[PDB]
Amino acid sequence: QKIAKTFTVDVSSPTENGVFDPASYAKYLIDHIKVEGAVGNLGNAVTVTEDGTVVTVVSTAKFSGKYLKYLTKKYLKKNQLRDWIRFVSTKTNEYRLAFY
Amino acid sequence: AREITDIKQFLELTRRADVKTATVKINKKLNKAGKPFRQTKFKVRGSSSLYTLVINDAGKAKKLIQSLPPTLKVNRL
Amino acid sequence: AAQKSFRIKQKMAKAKKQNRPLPQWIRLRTNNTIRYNAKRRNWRRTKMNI
Amino acid sequence: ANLRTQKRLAASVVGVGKRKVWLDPNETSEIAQANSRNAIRKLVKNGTIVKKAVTVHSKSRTR
RNA sequence: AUGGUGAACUAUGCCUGAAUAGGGUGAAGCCAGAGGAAACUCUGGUGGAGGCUCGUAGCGGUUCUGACGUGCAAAUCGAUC
RNA sequence: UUCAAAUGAGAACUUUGAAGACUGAAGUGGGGAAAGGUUCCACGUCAACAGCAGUUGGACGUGGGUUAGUCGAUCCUAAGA
RNA sequence: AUAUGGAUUCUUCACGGUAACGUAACUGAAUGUGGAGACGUCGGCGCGAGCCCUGGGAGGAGUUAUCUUUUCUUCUUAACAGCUUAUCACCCCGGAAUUGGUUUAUCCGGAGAUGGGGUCUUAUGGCUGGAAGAGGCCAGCACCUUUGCUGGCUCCGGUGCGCUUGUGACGGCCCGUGAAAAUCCACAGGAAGGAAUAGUUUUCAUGCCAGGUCGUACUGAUAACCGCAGCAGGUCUCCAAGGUGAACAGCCUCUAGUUGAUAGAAUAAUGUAGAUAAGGGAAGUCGGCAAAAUAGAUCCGUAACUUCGGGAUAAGGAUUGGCUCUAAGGGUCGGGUACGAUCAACUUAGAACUGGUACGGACAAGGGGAAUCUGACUGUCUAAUUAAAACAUAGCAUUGCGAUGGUCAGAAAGUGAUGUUGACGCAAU
Ligand SMILES: [Mg+2]
Repeated sequence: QKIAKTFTVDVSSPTENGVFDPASYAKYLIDHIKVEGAVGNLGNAVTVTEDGTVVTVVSTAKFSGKYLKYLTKKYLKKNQLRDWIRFVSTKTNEYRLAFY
Repeated sequence: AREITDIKQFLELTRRADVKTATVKINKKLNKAGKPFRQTKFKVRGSSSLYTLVINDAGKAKKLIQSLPPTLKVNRL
Repeated sequence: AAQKSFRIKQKMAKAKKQNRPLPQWIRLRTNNTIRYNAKRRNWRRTKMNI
Repeated sequence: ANLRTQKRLAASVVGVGKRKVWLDPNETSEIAQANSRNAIRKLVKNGTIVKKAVTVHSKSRTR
């Protein structure tokens, strides 16, 4: 009914090399997460908290990891970080960014 | 390829003088969404059939490990 | 055919043994005239009719 | 070189058709030595024989 | 003329198998309704019959008297059927 | 059909990659029956054959390969002999 | 071959249920009876399986100037075993008209309906064992390396005139009524053998040993078969994705497989194949041969004649896109002994608006009418020049024959076909 799921993104690795901005990544998610098909309709249903090494999303509305991958891959292409960063899931809802 | 429910018959069957090997298998199952448990299967190799006794209680399962005769070749995996 | 009688496969083994050229040293024999194998058979040229 | 046998085994090893198997052109010499299925399995693991991406048939216009 | 060999093609019988979209039409049987001097007649459903029909696969082979006609082929190829 | 690389004395035709296409599931796909008989696979190899070519091949030389109480036959009978 | 456990007996060879019947077994010789083996085709209807479609979630890949909670892809569960699961069928109670029950399809009930309660077939389905340890999809860490190792996830649903296939209960059809045996089981019958300090059952369970011989590779066909060949021919069969669409049509795509047929340069005549033409519209020609036109679907309308079934899609008209809407057509849960909620199919009809009057927009797809000759029709034949007015056919009619027979076969026979036949037949026209 009102159960909340927590999605964590480990952005620790690419932030030291200077090619990634963790603060902007949380900002990007806020504006573009669609909740019943609307941007900005995140009326406390979802919440993106960023602390410099990990970005967490807590949602009671519809949300899935395959959506979060879609938005993250949207951002890296937008900023030309593709073929340099991969969105990878280490385990369930424990996604991580790989630089290699 | 058979199931037996009573622990009494397993201890009788494991000394059937045609039994040479038996296996202990560990399975992580989910009864309720609140908590997982450990489900262990005790199998015994008979000349014509494989009897699998399924035990769900972890405490009762441990009591059955040392209950087997020492002459039995027990496989744990 | 795949399923076959023992007569057929036995007679094919005979025809498989016989399928290779002349031994080389035979033409080195004294008073030899056989220059090659005139009974060589291939599966694409002539059929065994067995 | 002649790598038809190597491509034939790779299709059977990876479980796809020959039209999908990709043989590395710059690593031709190594592939020519892969005469068994065990060798092809070694070459698939280390990226010398990548399987492929599948050709898509989208149902977005049908939906 | 004598003696043999052929039904691996083809003809017919018998035995045992196997194959044959999607449409049109809408027979008996059945249900309800309507008009009714009765008698009886009419209407709408249902149903899914026929060596029926349009038309695939299949089986065939009408016309172009088309292609080819020292061919792909000692009978094939395309269209139409 | 095209571009490039590899091999070779030699590449329109072999291999690999890339691109462009086709068969379009009653297929140019995957299995069999009859028939064939080793055509299967590897290695070497191009005098002859693949009506151009050839380094390639169902070619040539040399070898390897078919594992059943349960799949068949083996048993019954049919029309028949 | 064989022992133990189990089962049974002093009421010698089992009990329980009113019953249909049940169980772990639960003596049964000769002989006899019954069943399975064991059977057509079509039509529609119910159920199952695989596939197809689709939602959430956990992974991977693609696009990302813009948009896309997005496109593609993995999420599987065998033979065998236990428990349960069934339309049909049957048993007990009870006694029916104000007849009722009921199928898509109209059959059943005083020879026992409706109803209430039970028994059974286990096709099939579900759960569990097999079995996640397998397979699938990913992540991380080393390496000449024979190479690896370690982790996770592999979950939960929905829908249907869908496709293919299996199965069930029915119906239609027949002057057609749609094999045989080996083998397997059951029943009736009472031979014989048996119990007490002890007997009996190997249709219960478990335990032991063996299973010979020949085949097995490959192609199965515009290159492995047959056609003088690596031949545009011929050759029996199984599985069958998405879209458009009535459609295993035609066209495009996915899986899989090919990219094979001597090439290069120019674009003369004449060819083969494909096409278009002003005005006329068969004047061409033996002859409209060839080509053109018509063509899907919805609505309207449809003559002569007729064996009343047809003719008929007769002839002849209109419409057809896109977009925004409107209306109708269902399931399951909710009441002291009218309606509301939720969920899910494409089906039809109607209305505005919109466009270079277009819209079965490619593909796909009847030209029609009035007559005469002839064959009634469907069907069959001259493989390779004739598909027809020929042959067949039903129907009609005739002829022979009652078995020491008719018709016919055979060198002959203690020989045969019809004949497993019998005039409602067989034979010949
Ligand atoms: Mg009156």
